[PDB]
Amino acid sequence: AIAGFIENGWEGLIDGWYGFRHQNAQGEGTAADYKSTQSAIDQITGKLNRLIEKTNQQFELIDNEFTEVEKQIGNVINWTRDSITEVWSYNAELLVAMENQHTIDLADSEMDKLYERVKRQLRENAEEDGTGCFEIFHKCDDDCMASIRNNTYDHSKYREEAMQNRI
Amino acid sequence: AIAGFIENGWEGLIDGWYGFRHQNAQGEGTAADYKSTQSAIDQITGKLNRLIEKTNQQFELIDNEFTEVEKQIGNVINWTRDSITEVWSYNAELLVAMENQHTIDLADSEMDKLYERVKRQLRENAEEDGTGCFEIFHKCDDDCMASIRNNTYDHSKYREEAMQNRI
Amino acid sequence: AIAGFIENGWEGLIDGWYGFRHQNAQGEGTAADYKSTQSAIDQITGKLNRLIEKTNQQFELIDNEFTEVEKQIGNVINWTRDSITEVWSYNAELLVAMENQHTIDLADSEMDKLYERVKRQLRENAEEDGTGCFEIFHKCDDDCMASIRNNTYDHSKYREEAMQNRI
Amino acid sequence: GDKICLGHHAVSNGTKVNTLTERGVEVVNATETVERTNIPRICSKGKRTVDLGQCGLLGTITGPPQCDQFLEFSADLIIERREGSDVCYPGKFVNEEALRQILRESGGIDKEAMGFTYSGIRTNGATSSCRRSGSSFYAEMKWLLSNTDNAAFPQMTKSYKNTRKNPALIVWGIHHSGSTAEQTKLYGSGNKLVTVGSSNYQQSFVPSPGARTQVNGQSGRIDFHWLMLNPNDTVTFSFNGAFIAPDRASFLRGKSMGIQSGVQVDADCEGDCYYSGGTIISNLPFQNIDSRAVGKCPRYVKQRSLLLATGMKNVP
Amino acid sequence: GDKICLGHHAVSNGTKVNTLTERGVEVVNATETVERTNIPRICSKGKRTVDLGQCGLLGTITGPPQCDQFLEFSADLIIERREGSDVCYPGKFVNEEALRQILRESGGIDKEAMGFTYSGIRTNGATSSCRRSGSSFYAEMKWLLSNTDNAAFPQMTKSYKNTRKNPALIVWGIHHSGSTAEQTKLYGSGNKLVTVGSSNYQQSFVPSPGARTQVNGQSGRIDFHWLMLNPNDTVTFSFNGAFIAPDRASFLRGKSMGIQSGVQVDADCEGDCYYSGGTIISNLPFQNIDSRAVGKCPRYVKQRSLLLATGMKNVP
Amino acid sequence: GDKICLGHHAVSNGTKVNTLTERGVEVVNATETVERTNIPRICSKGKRTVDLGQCGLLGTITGPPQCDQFLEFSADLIIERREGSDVCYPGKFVNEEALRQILRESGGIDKEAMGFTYSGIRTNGATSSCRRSGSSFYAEMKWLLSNTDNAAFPQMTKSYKNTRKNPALIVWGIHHSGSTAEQTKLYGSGNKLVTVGSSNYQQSFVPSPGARTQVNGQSGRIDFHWLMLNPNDTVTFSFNGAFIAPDRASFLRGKSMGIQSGVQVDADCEGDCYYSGGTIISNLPFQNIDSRAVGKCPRYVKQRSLLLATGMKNVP
Ligand SMILES: *[C@@H]1O[C@H](CO)[C@@H](O[C@@H]2O[C@H](CO)[C@@H](O[C@@H]3O[C@H](CO)[C@@H](O)[C@H](O)[C@@H]3O)[C@H](O)[C@H]2NC(C)=O)[C@H](O)[C@H]1NC(C)=O
Ligand SMILES: *[C@@H]1O[C@H](CO)[C@@H](O[C@@H]2O[C@H](CO)[C@@H](O[C@@H]3O[C@H](CO)[C@@H](O)[C@H](O)[C@@H]3O)[C@H](O)[C@H]2NC(C)=O)[C@H](O)[C@H]1NC(C)=O
Ligand SMILES: *[C@@H]1O[C@H](CO)[C@@H](O[C@@H]2O[C@H](CO)[C@@H](O[C@@H]3O[C@H](CO)[C@@H](O)[C@H](O)[C@@H]3O)[C@H](O)[C@H]2NC(C)=O)[C@H](O)[C@H]1NC(C)=O
Ligand SMILES: *[C@@H]1O[C@H](CO)[C@@H](O)[C@H](O)[C@H]1NC(C)=O
Ligand SMILES: *[C@@H]1O[C@H](CO)[C@@H](O)[C@H](O)[C@H]1NC(C)=O
Ligand SMILES: *[C@@H]1O[C@H](CO)[C@@H](O)[C@H](O)[C@H]1NC(C)=O
Ligand SMILES: *[C@@H]1O[C@H](CO)[C@@H](O)[C@H](O)[C@H]1NC(C)=O
Ligand SMILES: *[C@@H]1O[C@H](CO)[C@@H](O)[C@H](O)[C@H]1NC(C)=O
Repeated sequence: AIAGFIENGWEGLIDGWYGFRHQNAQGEGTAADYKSTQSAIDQITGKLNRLIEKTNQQFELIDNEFTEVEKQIGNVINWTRDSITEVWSYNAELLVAMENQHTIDLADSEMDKLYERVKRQLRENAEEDGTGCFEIFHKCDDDCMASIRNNTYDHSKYREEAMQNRI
Repeated sequence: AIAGFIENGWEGLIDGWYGFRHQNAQGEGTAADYKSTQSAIDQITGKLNRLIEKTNQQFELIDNEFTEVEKQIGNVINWTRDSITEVWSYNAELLVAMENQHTIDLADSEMDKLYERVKRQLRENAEEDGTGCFEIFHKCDDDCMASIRNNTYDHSKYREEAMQNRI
Repeated sequence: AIAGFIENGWEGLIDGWYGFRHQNAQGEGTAADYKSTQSAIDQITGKLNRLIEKTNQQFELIDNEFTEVEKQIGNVINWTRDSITEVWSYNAELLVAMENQHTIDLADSEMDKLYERVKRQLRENAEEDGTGCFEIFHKCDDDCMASIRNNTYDHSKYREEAMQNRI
Repeated sequence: GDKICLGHHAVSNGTKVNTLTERGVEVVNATETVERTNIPRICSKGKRTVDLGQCGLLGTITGPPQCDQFLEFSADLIIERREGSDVCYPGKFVNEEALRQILRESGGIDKEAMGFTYSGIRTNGATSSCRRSGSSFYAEMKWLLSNTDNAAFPQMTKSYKNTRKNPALIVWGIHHSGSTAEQTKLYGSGNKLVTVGSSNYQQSFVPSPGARTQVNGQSGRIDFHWLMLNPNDTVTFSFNGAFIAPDRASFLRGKSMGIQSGVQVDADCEGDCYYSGGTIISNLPFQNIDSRAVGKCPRYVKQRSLLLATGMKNVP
Repeated sequence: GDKICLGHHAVSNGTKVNTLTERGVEVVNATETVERTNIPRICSKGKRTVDLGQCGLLGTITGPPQCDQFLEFSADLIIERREGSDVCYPGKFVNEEALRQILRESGGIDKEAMGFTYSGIRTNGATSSCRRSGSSFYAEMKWLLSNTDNAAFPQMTKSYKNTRKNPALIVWGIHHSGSTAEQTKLYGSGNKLVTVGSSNYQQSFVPSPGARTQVNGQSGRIDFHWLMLNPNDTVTFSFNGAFIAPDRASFLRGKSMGIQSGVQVDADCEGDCYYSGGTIISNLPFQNIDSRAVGKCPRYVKQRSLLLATGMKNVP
Repeated sequence: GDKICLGHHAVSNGTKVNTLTERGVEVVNATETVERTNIPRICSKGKRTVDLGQCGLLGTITGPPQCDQFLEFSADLIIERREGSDVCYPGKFVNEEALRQILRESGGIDKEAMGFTYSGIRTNGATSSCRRSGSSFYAEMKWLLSNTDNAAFPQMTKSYKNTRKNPALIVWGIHHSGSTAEQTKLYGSGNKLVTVGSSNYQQSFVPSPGARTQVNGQSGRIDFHWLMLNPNDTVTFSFNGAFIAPDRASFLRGKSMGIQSGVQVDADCEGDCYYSGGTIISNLPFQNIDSRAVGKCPRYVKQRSLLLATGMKNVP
């Protein structure tokens, strides 16, 4: 028996981030979905480009390792630098925390968008099973499974039959 | 032929951010929805009030353009100021990036909330077409379209008829 | 008469954050849902652990209250410190604002997740009323209400009957 | 079949902005967040304003000719200019910039006589470098010479108590003569010392006579020094020549701000953030105009522009 | 019809907080993030604590009477007080604050004799300003006079090697007499120089005798100077009068922190962030009590309060 | 029943990261954000590089023997080393570190003769501490003695105009002799003054002769001083002994950066962020290697690691 994202992930989905697992008479099968995969990858790549920036500002020695500067000014410099380090350390921590939350949520959201898309192209010809799958109330051969995947499935073709098996 | 938000936006919707396009025998029509529009506007206006704040802290010259201060203290001041500029530049960039993501998402979410509201007032009398519209399985004249818009549509009134046309 | 989260909250729900109100012949009742409650609490507790951190960096006096330091260096110190205060004040304000938005949204999202879960276990045996409730199209005694709450409700058991009352 | 669609607005000309995830996503509307706009004038409305012009700020305390109008000036906003000079006879202040920073936020100054009087010396030291109607000197100071050329200079002590409730700004000078011959012509032979103590402060001064570069006809220099004298404290000046003595102490009036600038005042516009090029009037949180801007200012940032979205994604 | 509703909790008395989008949205619960609460005492549990009271920190090195208990003090936490004075005979340290900053984190000090001895001068310079049982002087120093009044002062050199492994703190003094007459009465006629060189350090000193304001009966002043002498290095003191010589060098013990405060110690409460008004005990990330607080502290912020939501939106 | 399921990928052995809400949630993938990786060499490709080795940076201006190769050096990147010394005859620069900071970003230096000539004195002051082929001196300076032992030293003035368009770096020295006897053997009896004025700058100098610790055979010291002389301005030197005179002024070439380091150059690798231990080549925004790193650098942070998620939640 087969299950979807509401239960868990698919360690066996290897050529995509998001995908389809189907079950029919011809057997069982798994295919990746390219657009939703690439959409999540583009978005993450967007973050990387933003956070891999290299600063253009130059800084020079204000201090000396070999011959220590006068104590007063050296303490003021050390306090200034330490305060700045606090700031960057806090920022770095927050940024990563915040972005990770956002990366996680974004990826969920993309799965969500794919599932609610499929739900809609199946119209009245299927029902939600609650694990992230649809029970299709008609025979769906390999070609019919492929038409759902590439978004060409026409629900009216299978309607009268499906509507009936749901009653 | 008529489509909704899942496809694209409406360059012709001019008196609102969110709206309704209907199609019936009396013809075609578009009206803006006030509450969802105003809810998004209020929220954005909230951000503006937050980010248009004027600082109350005063700063004075520490440095001199006309007669340069001693080099050591001048370099320390310049390094301190440059470090601060880095910080503000990073903060400004992040803030805008973060808020824009949030503004975009917030606006989607408000469209989402309106659509799922309508779906629920139509109950069993309509179906999702997948472009952001509903196929209503009964005759809906101009007044009936207006009752959906102002949230007075009573689904039981049209049920027995609608239920039948979808079977 | 009984309503859900789309209208408002339940001042009377006291032993949980999220819950169920049911109405049947045996009467009216309210029970808290533990997992969704605890999930929101764990998440908030996560934030607290992150923002209650105690800094490990030590700072010392750079300045003197009793005998003022030379003016030039004292002004530089004061400007440095004031600039740092701006930064921390802005960060603190932003953090709280940002986290509060996130806390609010997170809690909504958990309610959402519970409602869409229930919707799915009820399958074709109920309908959305639009206030956050389900009209169940069959007799659901106290035990049947308990089976929905603890996620053991089997929709096929009640299907033929429910499907019929919806027609 | 009758249908109802839900939608949102859009336009052909989207504005591009950045997000966490994407560069240049188009939105329906956006507003700038970084100020680049500048008013090329000092907006002084609602503020007493002193434009020091030819007069150097520190000069208001010593009083070379350029500063005659400003010996007791009073202000909320103080403007220094490039051409300002603190001196007439060549020289400089020790700790000059600290003292400038004090005067810039001082509200101006009020002058009290310290009441020194003198016996068996001259008092009318003068020079063509400081000219009013012909040769003259720093208005607030007295150039003490020996009674006649070469003549000996009586050793002297003179003191002054600050009987006010605020600290008093005290200033004096050491004259460094162009030669040893000129130092003797003025204060006589012998070496020369000048010692200055309050209680809070002890310091000492020897003149260095010697040839220097001729500045405004002058080979000599005057070192100016200063201190804050606390309420009820006394300052005492012991000395035997080469001393440029204060006639008046200064007291700070209230609060002010000072700027350095190259543009006109304008009392008709109002403002609170200034820089050398004008005033920055803006509610934006950030600015990319000048990092040294002062007042109550948007925060200076490196970037020209950071657009903030004020509408949804544009999907036309 | 049987029905099941989903809901969430709510209360009548919501707490208002701010978000990215809204000011004062009500939530079910919230907690403060900015500390305003202060313990009006120094919480010293677990720390060796020295309350210097009458004794100025720098005075522990020179040893005026007020500092007798503290000549070799030892501490984790050092508390300075407003009434503390570093002196008995009037005077001040040059570079004072740097030296304070060194002593505050020093752990205290341990004193070694430098072993100077003297021929054909006196050693018992004394004054009514430094009194133990009648007239006396700085405990760690020797006021060297000439043998007899007006008498001449043998030129001298004296040196000391730091044979320990840490740097040694060395201190000396220049006596600036109330007149030239007093300077000769004490060290005889002639001018007077004092020269001090390690290897790492070269500097020089002339006394400035002259009248000053009378500070505790005294018109004279003592300039105190200092250096760090590196391990194995020698300091050498060449001089012919007006020299206040060290008897003992100081060495820093370990690590400490110093504060300035106006409130009692309390060994029963524990703490790590201090300020002049007490100790700040708090796990909050921010505080609005004192910007100059020291130790391990929440970050100082401008705002009184920033509430952080700890529950959902309140919809009653 | 035929069915179609939607899913997402997963792996055994997720990577743990932190979020706003949870510590150590597993994701499918993640990347480091804090650089810890260091190249233990100075990556100089594309940059003219001077390794000063034995030569102290300030020594390039005065020219002790160690610095002979570098008297007119030219560079984009300047490397100082621990063993570098600025001197041969013991002494130090006043304002040394400011001057270092100037030379580090100077691009190197170009030397012009100031054209001083001399009558009735000697010019060949020398010492075993500065040795080339036997006794010698600072290459860029002239140790002026009196014409013969004990002999008197003609009082002198000498000046130099900066006729270039950039400011000129001027340097001179005060000789502090091991005794008064040696001061007189060299410059004769009498006291000794050295006065130095441009227009922009007035200051003065007395030698302090006296015994100090012997540093490479020497009990004497040379104080070095400096100024920037503006375009068209003149500096003038009045003096009567104990003067170590400049032969050449220096001018800054262009732009450079200087570092302090203990590792080899490598012209084959390229870099822009340096520290004492090597070069940090990295596109990461942050680093945990050295807080004093210089160049164009990732921002220094306290944490060893902060992983950033680059995939979804792992649910295996
Ligand atoms: C696109 O966005 C801009 C910026 O958000 C919109 O302009 C803004 O419209 C508001 C609405 O009133 C203006 O508010 C004003 O605030 C000032 C502040 O003192 C007040 O004096 C005014 O009476 C008013 O309340 C806001 O300032 C204005 N900002 C700018 C920079 O123009 C604009 O309307 C939007 N465009 C479209 C097509 O929606
Ligand atoms: C409303 O929110 C506040 C703050 O979030 C709730 O109080 C907090 O409750 C937690 C849960 O136990 C407390 O944890 C405790 O921490 C201490 C300190 O180390 C520890 O010793 C205890 O064993 C426990 O782990 C937390 O301290 C406490 N915070 C405060 C400031 O009171 C509060 O209960 C909430 N109100 C409602 C009605 O839920
Ligand atoms: C898990 O995440 C890491 C880090 O995000 C993935 O590696 C990254 O993959 C991208 C995609 O190509 C690399 O881009 C490269 O840029 C360089 C230099 O600018 C270019 O020369 C390359 O040809 C390429 O375009 C990126 O550098 C790389 N980052 C790292 C640190 O390796 C990784 O592939 C992911 N792993 C899995 C199993 O998905
Ligand atoms: C400044 O910091 C470094 C390490 O950050 C330390 O070795 C040094 O002694 C500190 N300087 C002073 C003057 O305390
Ligand atoms: C400080 O910065 C300004 C530009 O901000 C520059 O012109 C000036 O020379 C700098 N000062 C020093 C000492 O480098
Ligand atoms: C520095 O700050 C304090 C308050 O933070 C103020 O009382 C003090 O006088 C300031 N010092 C100067 C020199 O402005
Ligand atoms: C300062 O004033 C008080 C009384 O106003 C007086 O007793 C005290 O002696 C005064 N001190 C001096 C040095 O004048
Ligand atoms: C420092 O002392 C050691 C004895 O441990 C001695 O060998 C050495 O000569 C001394 N240092 C110098 C520079 O002479």
